[PDB]
Amino acid sequence: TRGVYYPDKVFRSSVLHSTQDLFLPLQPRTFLLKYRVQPTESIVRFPNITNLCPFGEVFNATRFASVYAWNRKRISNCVADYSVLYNSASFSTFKCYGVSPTKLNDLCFTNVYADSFVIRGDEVRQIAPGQTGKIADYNYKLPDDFTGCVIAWNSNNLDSKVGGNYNYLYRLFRKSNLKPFERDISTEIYQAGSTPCNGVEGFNCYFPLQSYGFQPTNGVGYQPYRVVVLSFELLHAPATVCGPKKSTNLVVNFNFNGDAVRDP
Amino acid sequence: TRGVYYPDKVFRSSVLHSTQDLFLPLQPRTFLLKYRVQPTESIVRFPNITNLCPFGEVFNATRFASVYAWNRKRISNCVADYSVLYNSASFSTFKCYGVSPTKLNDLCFTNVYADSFVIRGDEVRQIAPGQTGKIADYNYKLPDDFTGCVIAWNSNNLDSKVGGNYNYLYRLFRKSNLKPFERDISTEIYQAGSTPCNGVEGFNCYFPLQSYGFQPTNGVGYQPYRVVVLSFELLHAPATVCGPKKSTNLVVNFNFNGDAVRDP
Amino acid sequence: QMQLVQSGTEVKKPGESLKISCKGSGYGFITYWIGWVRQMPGKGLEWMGIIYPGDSETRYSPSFQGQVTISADKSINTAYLQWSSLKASDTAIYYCAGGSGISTPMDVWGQGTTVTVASTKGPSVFPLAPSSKTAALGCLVKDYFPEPVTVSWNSGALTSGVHTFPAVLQSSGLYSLSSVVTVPSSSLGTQTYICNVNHKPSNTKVDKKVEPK
Amino acid sequence: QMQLVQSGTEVKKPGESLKISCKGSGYGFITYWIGWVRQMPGKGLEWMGIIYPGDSETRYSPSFQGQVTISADKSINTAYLQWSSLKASDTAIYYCAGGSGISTPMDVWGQGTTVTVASTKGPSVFPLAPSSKTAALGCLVKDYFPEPVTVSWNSGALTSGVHTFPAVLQSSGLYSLSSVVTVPSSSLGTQTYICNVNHKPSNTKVDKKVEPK
Amino acid sequence: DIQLTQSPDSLAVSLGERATINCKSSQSVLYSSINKNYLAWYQQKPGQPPKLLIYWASTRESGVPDRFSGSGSGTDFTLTISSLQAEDVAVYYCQQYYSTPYTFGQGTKVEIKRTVAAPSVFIFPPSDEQLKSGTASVVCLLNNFYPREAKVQWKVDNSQESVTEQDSKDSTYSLSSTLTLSVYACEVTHQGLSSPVTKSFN
Amino acid sequence: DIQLTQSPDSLAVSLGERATINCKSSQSVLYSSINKNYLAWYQQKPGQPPKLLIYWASTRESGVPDRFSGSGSGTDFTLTISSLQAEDVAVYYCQQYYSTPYTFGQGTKVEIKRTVAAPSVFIFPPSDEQLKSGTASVVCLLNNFYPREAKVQWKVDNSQESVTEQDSKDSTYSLSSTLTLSVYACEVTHQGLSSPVTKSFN
Ligand SMILES: *[C@@H]1O[C@H](CO)[C@@H](O[C@@H]2O[C@H](CO)[C@@H](O)[C@H](O)[C@H]2NC(C)=O)[C@H](O)[C@H]1NC(C)=O
Ligand SMILES: *[C@@H]1O[C@H](CO)[C@@H](O[C@@H]2O[C@H](CO)[C@@H](O)[C@H](O)[C@H]2NC(C)=O)[C@H](O)[C@H]1NC(C)=O
Repeated sequence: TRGVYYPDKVFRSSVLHSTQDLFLPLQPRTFLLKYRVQPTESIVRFPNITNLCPFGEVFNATRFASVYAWNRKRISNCVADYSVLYNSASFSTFKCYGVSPTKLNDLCFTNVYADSFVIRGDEVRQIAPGQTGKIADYNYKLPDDFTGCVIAWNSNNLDSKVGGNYNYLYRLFRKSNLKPFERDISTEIYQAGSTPCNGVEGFNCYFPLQSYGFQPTNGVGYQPYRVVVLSFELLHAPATVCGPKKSTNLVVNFNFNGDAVRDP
Repeated sequence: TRGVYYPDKVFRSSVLHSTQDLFLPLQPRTFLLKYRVQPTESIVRFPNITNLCPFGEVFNATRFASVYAWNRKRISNCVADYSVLYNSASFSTFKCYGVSPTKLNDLCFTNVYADSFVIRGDEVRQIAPGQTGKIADYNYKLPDDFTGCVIAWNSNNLDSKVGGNYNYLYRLFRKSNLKPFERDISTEIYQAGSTPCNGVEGFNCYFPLQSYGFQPTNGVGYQPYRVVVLSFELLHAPATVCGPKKSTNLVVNFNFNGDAVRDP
Repeated sequence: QMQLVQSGTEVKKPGESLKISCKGSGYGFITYWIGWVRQMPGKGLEWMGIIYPGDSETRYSPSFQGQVTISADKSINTAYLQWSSLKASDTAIYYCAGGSGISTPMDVWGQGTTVTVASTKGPSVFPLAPSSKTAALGCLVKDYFPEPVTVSWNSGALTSGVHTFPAVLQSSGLYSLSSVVTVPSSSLGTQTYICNVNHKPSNTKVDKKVEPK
Repeated sequence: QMQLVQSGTEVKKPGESLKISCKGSGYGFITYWIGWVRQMPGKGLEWMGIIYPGDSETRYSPSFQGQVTISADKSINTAYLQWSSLKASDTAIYYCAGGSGISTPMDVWGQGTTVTVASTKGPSVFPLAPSSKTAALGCLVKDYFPEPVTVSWNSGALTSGVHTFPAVLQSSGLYSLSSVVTVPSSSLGTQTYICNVNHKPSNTKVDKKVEPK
Repeated sequence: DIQLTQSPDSLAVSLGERATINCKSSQSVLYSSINKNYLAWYQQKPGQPPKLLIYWASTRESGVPDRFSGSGSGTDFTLTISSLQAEDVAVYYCQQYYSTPYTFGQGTKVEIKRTVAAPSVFIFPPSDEQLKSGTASVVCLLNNFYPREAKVQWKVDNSQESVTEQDSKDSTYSLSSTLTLSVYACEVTHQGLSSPVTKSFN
Repeated sequence: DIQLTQSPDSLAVSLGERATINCKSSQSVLYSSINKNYLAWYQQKPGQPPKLLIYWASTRESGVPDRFSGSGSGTDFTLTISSLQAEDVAVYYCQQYYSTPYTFGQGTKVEIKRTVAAPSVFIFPPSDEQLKSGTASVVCLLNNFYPREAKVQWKVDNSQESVTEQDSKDSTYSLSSTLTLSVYACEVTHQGLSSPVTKSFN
C-alpha cells in the first residue's frame, strides 16, 4: 500500500472520490480515496472520412419539382459535414428551428430527410411551424414541433423564361387541410357548388392546379425561390448519419457509431 | 326694331335670356330676347410684372433660426410666382393642406406669412395639423384648420460639422402646451419637483433648452432638415399678393387688384 | 397637369393575390395625393383610400379599412393597390385619381381597370324565327357566364334598327341576352342573316344563321 | 464563434429618444437570432426580445410589448434597440446575446451598455476624526446623485485595509457613502491622509485631508 | 361621416329648358378661415371617367361652358343648367371634400323628353332547338315606345324584363319581356295606346 | 408563461464540499421528437456578462471543467458542484428555452464559509462641518466579522445600514450603521461575541 499520490489538483475535503488512474497494485486501475477486470484500453470507430452525403444532388440539381408534389430524399450512411451554412452560394434564409446547426456536427443522427420544391417569393415565410396560408394548408404542412432547417434561395436566371416559365404549378382548391407531410397529387374537378358536373370544368366547377407566372422583368415579390427543408429525426439504430470524427485501431472500452455491432 | 340676330348657338326654347352684345339701337348695349349708361369698355390692372416676392431671402439664406425661436416674415405687394413647387433644388416634401398650389396662381391673397426653422429628420412629420409630440406641444403648434404649405428639404453639407453643429437647440421641458403660433423664448429653470432651487440647475431642476447632435457620419433619421411653412390668410384689402396677370390701359368696367382704389 | 396611366385589365380566379398599379407621368408631380375609387357595375362611386407618394401617409375608409393595402413607390412615381385574397364579389372597375392636396377635389383621373372573378361557361345561341303572318328577327344567347357577349349582325354590315338588350341574370346565374333587328317584309326573301356571337373568356366564336320557319 | 461588440455608454435626461446598437463581427453569421436582456442594478436578468437579422421577424415579451422597438439592419449586421421617450426608471445595463436558432441557449454575449437617466448633484465630502483615545479614519461623502463616486486614498498609495461601502439611498434621494481605513497608532502622527473623491457626472474632483482632532 | 342626399333621381326635361339638381348635406361644410363652401359637382358620361365641373360650389373649371351654374349656401346646394342641349344627358354627382372620408352623391340621371308614341308589338315563340334542351322560352317585343310607363302581361288559356337605354337619334325605348317555362299571347298596356293590344299565336 | 423557481437562495459551503442547486418548472419542458429536456444553467460573476454552463440540462459546453454536473428530469432539475473551489463564488441562473418567452431563474448566490470571528467596534461622531449644514450624522463601524447574523443598537441617554461584500482574501464582512439627526453610544450584538459590546463617547 505505497505510492498513492494526488491524482488531480481540485481541493477536496471529506468527500470520498472514486477515480480511474494509474497506481501501483504502473498499471491502470480504479481506487477509492479518503480525504473484476479493468478495461486496459479505449478505442473509438466512426465511419471512414470519405463517402460524403450527396448534398450536391439535392442543392445543385437541374430541376426541382413543383410544390404540389415535392421531392423527398433520404440520405444515410454518410459523414455529413455541414459546410452549407456558409453562404458559399446565395443563401437568403437559414432558420433551423429546434436544433443548433453550429453544434449539430458533434451529434450522430438518423436518416435526415431532405424535401425540395420551388415556391413564389412572398410565400417563403409560410414554410414555418404554425403558418396559415394556401401553401401551408393544401400544399406542404409542417408539424407543430419542428426539429429541422429551412433553406431558401433565389435563382431568377434559371426559372424566368422571357416567354414565361408556366411549368410550375400549385394546388389552389382542396376539400380539407393537409395532415403533416402528406402529398395529395390528384387532378380531380373540384365541386365548389351543388352542380354534379362530372369532370367538365363548367360553371361552379374549377380545376385545382394552376400555373405560376414567372417573368424576368418582374418584382422581387413575384419571383421563383427554390427551397430545401432538412428534417432530422432520431429513433433507433443511430448507425447512419454521424459527423466527421477520427477513429483508432481495432483490437476494452468501446465507442461504436456513437449486443452485436457492425464495425463501419 | 331691325337687325336682331342670333347672338349665340346654344339651342334655347321659351327662356327669356338677357344678353350683353352689339345691336342696332353697331354699339354695345343689353337686350332681352324672347324665344342708363351702358359700360362702353372693360379694363383690368394688376401689379406690374416686376418686383417679385423675396422667395430667395427665405429659401436661400445663410442661416435659419432654431425651432424654439423660428423666424417669421411677411411678404406683400409682390407678384408671387409659385415656381418653387418644381424640384429645382432638392425638395423632400410638399404637402399644401387646404389649398391647391397648382390653381393657387389665379387667386389674389393677403400677406402670405413664411415661417423658417431647422428640425431633426424624424420630427418633420410632426409639422402637421393634429400632431402630438415635443415639437408640436412646446415648440411650434399648427392650428387645427390649416390653409398653407409645409416645405422640408435636407442639407447635410451645411449643417454637419465634423466636430458637431451644437448651435441648434430646442425646448424640452415646458409647463403647458403652446397656443397656435405662440413663440415662448425663455431661459428659466424648470421646477420638476417641489424643490425651490432658485436657478441653480440642481437635483430635480433642469434646463429646458438642449442642443442637437449633428454629425455627417450619422443616420438619415438623425439629420438636419430645413423647413419653411407658407401660411396664406385672407381678410380684407386684398391689394397685396396677386398672381401674375397682364394689364391694359387706364381711362367703364373696372377690375382693380382682384369707393376709392389706388392704381398699382 | 400630369396624366395618370393605369396598368391594365386582369381576370383572376377566386383565392388569388392581385396587384394593381397606377402610373403617374408629367411635370409638377411633387404634391399629388393619389386616391383610389371603385365603381361596381351600374352603381355610384365609392371612395376607398388616399396615399401620399413618398412619406407614405395612408388614410383609409371605415368600410374598406384593412381589406386591401395601398402602398406607394416614390422613385418611379407609382401607387399600388393590393388584395391578399380577392373574393368573387370584387368584379368592378377601379379608377386612380390624383388630388393636388388634402381637402382638394380630384381633377385628374386615370382610365381605370376592370376586374372579373369567375368561371367561364360558354354561350348557347338559339335563333328565333320571324312570325310567318316590317317584322323582327334575332338570335337569343343563353347560359353564358360571365359578361360580356358581343353580338354582331352580318359581320357588321347591318346596323340600322339593331336592338341589343343588356344581360339579365336569372336563377341559374348564367345571364341571357337577346338581340333583335327589324326588317321590312320586302328584303325577307333575299337577304341572309348571320349573327356572330363572341364570348372571349370561353373563346367561343359562333356564326349562326337566322332562318324563317 | 462570432463576437458581438456593443455601441457604448450613454447618459440621457428624461424625455429623450435613445438608440442602442449591437454590432456582430465574425464568420458564420447567417443564422444568429439576436436577443436583448436587461439587468437592473443588483437584480436578476429579464429577457426582453428576439429578432432575426434580415427577415426581421420580431418576438417580444408581454411585459415589454410595445414599450421599446427592436429592429435589425442586415447589410452591416447590426441590431438596434430604440426608446421613443425613455423615463427615469430605465437606468440599467443592457446585454445583446446571440443564439444560433430558435429554442437554442444564448452562448455569445456582448459586453453590455449602462444607461443612466438623472440630474447631477455634486458630493459634499466631510472627514471624520479618529477617536482620540489600531484605529480607524475616513471621509464621508454625502448628497451625491447619481452613482458612482470614486474614493481613492492618498493617490492610490494606500490600499491595505481600505473598506469602501456601497451607496445607500436615504429619503432625499442623494446616496451617502463612507470609506474607512484602519491604521496602527504608530503611523498616526507622521503619515498624512488625503481622500480623493471623483464624481464625474458633476465633474467634481476634490482632495480632502483627514485630520486628527 | 357626413352622408349626402340628392334630388330628384331621374328628371326629364325638353331641349332648351332649365334643369335644377339639389344636393343636401348633413352638416355645414364651410371653412372658417377662407369662408368658402367645400363642395364640388361632377359629370359622368356612360363609359368614361367623371369630369370635374364645379369646385367650391360657385366657380367653374376652365373650358366648362357658361350654361352650367352652381349656387347655394349653408347645407343646401343646387346645380342649374340654364338651357339644356343634346350633349348634357348624363349622371351628375355632388361630392363634399371637407374632411376625410370624402362621401359621394347618389347620382342624378338627366335625359331628354319627347312626345308620346305608340309601340308596335311583336311575339316570338321558341324554336325547335329550345324544345330539345328542356326549357322553352317565349318572348314579346315592344319597340319604339315613349315613355317607360307601361306593362306587359302574358296570357295562357316566371318572367323577366329587359329595357334598353334611350335611342340617341330619336328618344324611343324598346322592352323585351321573356317567359321561361319547362293559346300563347302577349298583352300590352301603355298610356298613349288607348286600348291594350293583344298578340296571340296558335 | 411558465415561471420557474430556484432554491436555496443563498447557500454557504466550505472549500471542497458539494453544492446542490434546485430548479423547478411549472410544466414539463420535454421535446417529444428528440426526447431532450430543454433547460440551461448559466454562471454570472460580479461585473461581467453571464456565461453558458450547461445546455439540455445534461451536457457541458466546451472548456467547462468536470466539477460542474447537471441532472434531473420531469420538472425537477439540479446542478451539483462535486467539489467547490475558490473561483466558483457567483450567481447561478436556470433558464427554460422551450417556447417564447424565455423565463429566467431568480438566481442563487454561492459564497464560501469560514469559522466564527469577533468584530472590533469603532465609533465616529460628526465633524464641525456636519454641524453647520444642520444635519449631524454619527456612525458606528463593525469590521472583520463573520457571519452576518448580528445587530447594532444606538443608545442615547432614524438609521441606515451598509454591509460590504465578502472580502476576497479572507471572508470577513464590515457593517456601517449610520444615524442622521437634526451620552452617544453604539451597542453591538453578535453571535460569536459572548457579551454585547458598548462604545460610548461623552
Ligand atoms: C454547388 O456548386 C457550387 C459551385 O461550385 C459549390 O460552391 C463551391 O463549394 C466548394 C465546397 O468546398 C467550395 O470549395 C467552392 O469554393 C465553392 N464555389 C464557389 C464559392 O464559387 C457548392 O458547394 C455546390 N453545392 C454543394 C452542396 O456543395
Ligand atoms: C436658390 O438657388 C438656386 C440655385 O441658383 C435656384 O435654382 C435656380 O432657380 C432658377 C429660377 O428660374 C432657375 O432658372 C435655375 O436653373 C435654378 N438652378 C438650378 C436648378 O440649378 C433657386 O431658385 C433659388 N431659390 C429661389 C427661391 O429662387
